[PDB]
Amino acid sequence: DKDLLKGLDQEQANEVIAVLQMHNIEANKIDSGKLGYSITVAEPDFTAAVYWIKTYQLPPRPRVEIAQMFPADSLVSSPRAEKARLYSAIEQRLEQSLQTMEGVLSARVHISYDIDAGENGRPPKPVHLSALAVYERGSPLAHQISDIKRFLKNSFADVDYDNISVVLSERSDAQLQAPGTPVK
Amino acid sequence: DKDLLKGLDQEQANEVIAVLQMHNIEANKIDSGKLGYSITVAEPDFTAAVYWIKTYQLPPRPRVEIAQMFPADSLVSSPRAEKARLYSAIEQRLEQSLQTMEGVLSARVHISYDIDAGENGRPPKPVHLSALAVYERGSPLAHQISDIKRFLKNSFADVDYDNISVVLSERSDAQLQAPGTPVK
Amino acid sequence: DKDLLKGLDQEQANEVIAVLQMHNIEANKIDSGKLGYSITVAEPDFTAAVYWIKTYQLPPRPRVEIAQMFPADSLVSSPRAEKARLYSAIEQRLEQSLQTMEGVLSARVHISYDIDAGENGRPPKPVHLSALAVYERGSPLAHQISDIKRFLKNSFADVDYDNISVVLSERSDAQLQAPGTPVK
Amino acid sequence: DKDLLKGLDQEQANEVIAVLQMHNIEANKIDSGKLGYSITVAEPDFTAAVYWIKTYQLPPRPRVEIAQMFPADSLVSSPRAEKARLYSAIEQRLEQSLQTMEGVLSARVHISYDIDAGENGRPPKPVHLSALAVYERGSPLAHQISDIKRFLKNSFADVDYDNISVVLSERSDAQLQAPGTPVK
Amino acid sequence: MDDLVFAGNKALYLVLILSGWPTIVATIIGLLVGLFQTVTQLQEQTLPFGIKLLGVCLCLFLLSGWYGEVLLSYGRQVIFLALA
Amino acid sequence: GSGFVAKDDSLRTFFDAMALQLKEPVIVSKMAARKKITGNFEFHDPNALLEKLSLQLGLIWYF
Amino acid sequence: AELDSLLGQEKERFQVLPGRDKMLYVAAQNERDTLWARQVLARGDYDKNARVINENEENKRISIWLDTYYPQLAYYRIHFDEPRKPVFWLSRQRNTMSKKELEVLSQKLRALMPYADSVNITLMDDVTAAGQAEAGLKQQALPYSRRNHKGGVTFVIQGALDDVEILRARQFVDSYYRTWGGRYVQFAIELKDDWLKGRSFQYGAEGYIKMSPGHWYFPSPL
Amino acid sequence: AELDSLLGQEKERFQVLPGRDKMLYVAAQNERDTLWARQVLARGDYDKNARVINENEENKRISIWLDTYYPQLAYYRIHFDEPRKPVFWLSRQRNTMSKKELEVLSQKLRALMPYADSVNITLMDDVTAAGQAEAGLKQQALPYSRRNHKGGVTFVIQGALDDVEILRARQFVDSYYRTWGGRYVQFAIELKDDWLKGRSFQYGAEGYIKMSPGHWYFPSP
Amino acid sequence: AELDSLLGQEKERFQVLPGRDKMLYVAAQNERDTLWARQVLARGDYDKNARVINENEENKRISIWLDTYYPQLAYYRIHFDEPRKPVFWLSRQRNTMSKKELEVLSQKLRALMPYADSVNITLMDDVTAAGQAEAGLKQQALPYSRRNHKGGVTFVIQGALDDVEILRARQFVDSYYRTWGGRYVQFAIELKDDWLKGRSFQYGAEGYIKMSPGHWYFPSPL
Repeated sequence: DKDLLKGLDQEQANEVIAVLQMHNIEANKIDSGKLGYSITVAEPDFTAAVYWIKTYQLPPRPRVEIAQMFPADSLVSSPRAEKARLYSAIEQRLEQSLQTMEGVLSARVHISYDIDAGENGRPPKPVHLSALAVYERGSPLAHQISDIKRFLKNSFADVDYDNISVVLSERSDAQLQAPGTPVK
Repeated sequence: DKDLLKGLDQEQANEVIAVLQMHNIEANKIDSGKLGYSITVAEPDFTAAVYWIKTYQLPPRPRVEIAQMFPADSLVSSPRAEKARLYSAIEQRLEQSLQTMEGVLSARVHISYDIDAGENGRPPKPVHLSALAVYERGSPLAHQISDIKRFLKNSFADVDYDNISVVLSERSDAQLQAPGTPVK
Repeated sequence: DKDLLKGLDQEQANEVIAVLQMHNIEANKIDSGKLGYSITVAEPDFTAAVYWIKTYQLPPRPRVEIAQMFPADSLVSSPRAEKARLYSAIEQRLEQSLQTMEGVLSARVHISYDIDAGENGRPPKPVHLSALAVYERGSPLAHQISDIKRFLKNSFADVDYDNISVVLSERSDAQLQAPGTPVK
Repeated sequence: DKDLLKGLDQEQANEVIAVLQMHNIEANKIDSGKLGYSITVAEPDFTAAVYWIKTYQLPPRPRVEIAQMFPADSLVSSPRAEKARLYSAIEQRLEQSLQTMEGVLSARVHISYDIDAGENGRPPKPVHLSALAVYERGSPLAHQISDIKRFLKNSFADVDYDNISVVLSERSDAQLQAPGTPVK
Repeated sequence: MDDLVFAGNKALYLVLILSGWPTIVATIIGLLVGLFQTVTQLQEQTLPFGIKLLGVCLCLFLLSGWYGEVLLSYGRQVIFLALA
Repeated sequence: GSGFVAKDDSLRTFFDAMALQLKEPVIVSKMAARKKITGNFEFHDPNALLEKLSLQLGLIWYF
Repeated sequence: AELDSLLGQEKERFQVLPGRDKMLYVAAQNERDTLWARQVLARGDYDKNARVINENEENKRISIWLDTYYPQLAYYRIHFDEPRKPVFWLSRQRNTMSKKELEVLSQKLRALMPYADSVNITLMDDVTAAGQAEAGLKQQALPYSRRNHKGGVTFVIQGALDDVEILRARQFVDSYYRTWGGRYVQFAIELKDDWLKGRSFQYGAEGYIKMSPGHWYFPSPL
Repeated sequence: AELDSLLGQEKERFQVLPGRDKMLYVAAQNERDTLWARQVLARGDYDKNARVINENEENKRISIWLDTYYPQLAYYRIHFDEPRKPVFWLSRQRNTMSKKELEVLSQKLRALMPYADSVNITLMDDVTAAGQAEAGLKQQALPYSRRNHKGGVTFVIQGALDDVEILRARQFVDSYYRTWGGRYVQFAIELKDDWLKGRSFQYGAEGYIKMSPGHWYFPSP
Repeated sequence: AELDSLLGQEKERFQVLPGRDKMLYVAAQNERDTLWARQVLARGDYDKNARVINENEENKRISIWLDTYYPQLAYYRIHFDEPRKPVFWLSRQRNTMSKKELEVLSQKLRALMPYADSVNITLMDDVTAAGQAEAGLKQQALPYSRRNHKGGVTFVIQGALDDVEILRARQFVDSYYRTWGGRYVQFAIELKDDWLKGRSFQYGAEGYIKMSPGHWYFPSPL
């Protein structure tokens, strides 16, 4: 067994293993206690496993939110750093409400952030929203695009239906069988 | 057994190996504990390994974000630093959300930076976006430029379809076979 | 075996070797702990190796970025230094994003620094870019000059298609064989 | 065996040797640890080596940059010192990006320094450039002058095609054979 | 208001660095009066104020050419920021 | 042959260039000296070009 | 160990065909199963030779041979539903070879695919290929524009479309390329910013006149 | 240690052809497999002589040889789909060689390629070489401008094209250069910004552009 | 040790020619491979006498000799596609040499090159040398200006060119100079800005430049 990644954590190792098992190579997760997890593949599967590490940019970076650049435990709290912290928790709450619909597996929402719209004399502009979704297969996915547009429409001050964009897609094929040990 | 790079990082050595294995030479990744990793090659393919180090500019350097130049732990914070540490989080959150589409393997998003519009008496300029992507092969990659452009259109204040440019391509041929040891 | 360079760096020693092996003389890299590497050549190749040191100006200098002249670790910073650190972080990010296109091995992007616009009542000027690229041979590189121009165009505020200059070129012939020791 | 220089640097000692080998006299480099190097020649080659030291002004001085006259250790910074430290970093990044062209061995760029416009009430003047280059022989060096002008034209705000002057030449004949010891 | 928030930090950073140099030279020799007399004491309280005043005007006679130009530059910079 | 290349002229410096092909001096008023014109022009029939340009620009003339 | 046992537990997604040049062809059905079966032969747990084929990659392979040895040929697609007897959809109203030349073309295509037994050549019609593209583009109620010319047609869809008309145009185009291919009829989904979805009129003295399709579009003040 | 086993595990991507000058030729099909097979022969694990041929670098070598001994020739490509019998696509309406000079050319081209048994010189029409380049360019809805002249044509694509159009132009140019080559018909894509976005203008016979309420621009035709 | 084994592993990128003056010429192909075989012969690991030859250096070496012993000669290039029989391209419409004088020129050029056997002199036409340069310059859509004069033509490519018409002209001039030589026809890629940059002028036979709304200037007739 040739190691290729080590020092990972729990959420990263379950994504590198799930990526490699889709392409007929098997990995082994090893808990090193305090140092972190580790992933080992076989020697015929080592040249192919480095190619999918390079392709999929594994291990995954942590997902960034806008409320991390303006932490709550700072000294100064500017109004730009207060409206940027309010709008980030709104798009984190609308995504968790989008996952509770009937047949939705994942979703991501983006609110149009406004920065200099308040401090000038000019009034702030309208609000623009955008959302992705991954649906379970077997559902007529062309018709559920008019329920996300209805749920997202009057959850804000004033948006139009031309300013909301929903891009959704059915999930991939299920992977249920084992990869297979390399015999020689 | 001649070393050519030592003291490398974990994700740096997995890139130098994945570059050398594409050109029919085999490298060896040796750990050293606190001193980092190290890469050795064989003797008859040392000149080619030096040439492909020089050509591809290996070892890689870490990726640059705009929020590393205006750190959050500073004592003072100008409105240019707050306005650029906020554009630099939507710039790398749309990139994280472009990776969850059907077929995308990697993506990169750039936004135009406007800072001095709110300082003086000029009105603010329009926003310009640009994106790259790498799709899984077997896809109609000409019909996928209107879904990235639709998703990117109303995630900001007011952009047009003439200010978004998507340049995307399919991935390379898969490397699956082993390089092969030099017999002598 | 006479020495000609010592106290070098790991990045510098991999470039002196790649220059010497191109011109049919063989060098040996020798580690010396924390005192760096050293490069020794044979006896009859000493007269030619000093000539290519003088011609190619070896060892290389570290590559200079504009953000190194204005460190963020200072206590108070001028707006002339904050805008100069912002344009130097954009200039490195576009260069690291140009290497991810299909066929680009290396790239370098320059940008106009309009630094005296906010000091007087004159309006700010348009911005200019200039890029270089090294493409893998076997490609008709006349049509690749419009993809880089379209990618760089609406990645900024307002450029024109004649304010961008792209000078790109195919790579050199590969060096895959060993130099060869002189007989005595 | 009479010595003529001692206490030299490594980079100076390789250039004194590369000058004496061009004129058929053989020199020896002696390492003395902390005290530097030493160049010793033979007995009949002393009256000629002392002639070429005076003629070529050896040992060479370290190359001067403009960013050394205004160090960053000053607690206060005038706008003339900041605009000269900015122009002295674009002046080195452009010449490090000219050596990565096809056929260029070395280059040297000069920018016109305009300092008083950003603090007086006078409008700024145009900006002028001037470059030198040394090419590998066998090159069409008349056609290779129209892309250095194209590369340097729009890396600044507004230059004209007659405000750029390029004076380039080809490299000398190669010195490959050994000098020869003085027999008597 | 970037020039407003830059001139306010520059004004207070120039207060800390202009009023810190004669204050530390007022207490280096003030400590070299009290620590020196641990043997053959003869201590009088009003004695080191004369040497501290001579030590203040001594270092002011050195830094008089530098204290002027750090105010001449910030003075020319703060009016150029206001007018143009 | 002949011609005038105007690059953001002001309808007085443009019509004085036509004052040689037209064999008379031209007198342009003050309000008609505010409009601007640019482009390559060629003078081989100036009486028909004055009648066509005074209708595309909106002008009246009298000899 | 046979080849159909070295693959996964579900022995129904891959079909092993014995070749004629003493080889063995594995017939996957998409790009994920192609890399699933190529990793087996790449690590090398099989002593004979074996190749993995497809329906797309075996259709761009024998079109490269065909525009060198049979140029100026009009055809649509090669269908591999039964992989031992493929169907070659040839065009009817654009070729002039006789029955004797079609047997030579059906033999030289049989020699390119050694896993096949006999290639069937069926002459499909040429006006039903565009009728099935226009009736299906009118059924989803999409604003289209037909451009008939010699040797192919072209449907262009422009304008500031919404998300339903983008998902419906992508869903119909990918279901039409799988049947006919992009050799005769091509689709041109592009997003501009005008509230008129492609069409444009000019107003004078009697009403509106419909303009010809050109490159320039008028941007929308709205 | 035979040469077909010193390459990779997949014995399908290469094809070893025996030569006439006692040398083995490995026929790759792109540059990645060319550097994969040239690394084997360069590191020295093969005793006899071997070379790595390619589709392109053999097409640019007998075109260096061709314009010294046979100048003023009109040809398109050399097709290597079956490497033991290449096809030489010659022109028909632009050269007047007889049947004996085409046999001399078919023997002097065979003597340059020691792996080829014979060369199949085929003459081809010159009208369909430009008709296939125009009928494929009208299909992709691209603006163009044909420039016919003596001994080659030239298509010029201008305007402010968007991202769909600059990807449909590149896939057609790349799919046409593979078949015909850049000897007869040349494409030229240049893109520029549009002057009339928010401007009002008059088109037709007397055309002008209004750059301001008080500014006229008369473009020369 | 033989010279064929003293070079690199690839025994095809060089070529050893046994000379006539008891020497051994190595024929390289460019300047990177010239210094690879000049380092071998200069560091001294060979016993007999040897030389490294090129095509550009050997074309510039026996053109100095034709500026002394045969002045006012009209020729183009010396081709070394097979190094034992070079082909000398002489001008047909600008020479006055008979059959005997071409033979004594071949016998005097054979003695300069000891590796050759018989120099073959062929007479190239003169109107085709400028016709292939003009028909190649028109295909790349480049603006130009032809200046015919006695004993050579001149193509002038000036103006403010963009980045694609530089790359499309540098690949044609390098492909034309390699096969025809720079002796007869010469190109001038002079990239410059607009003369009379933002100045309105009145061109043609009585010209002036308007430096200002109230300033005239009367140089050469613009």
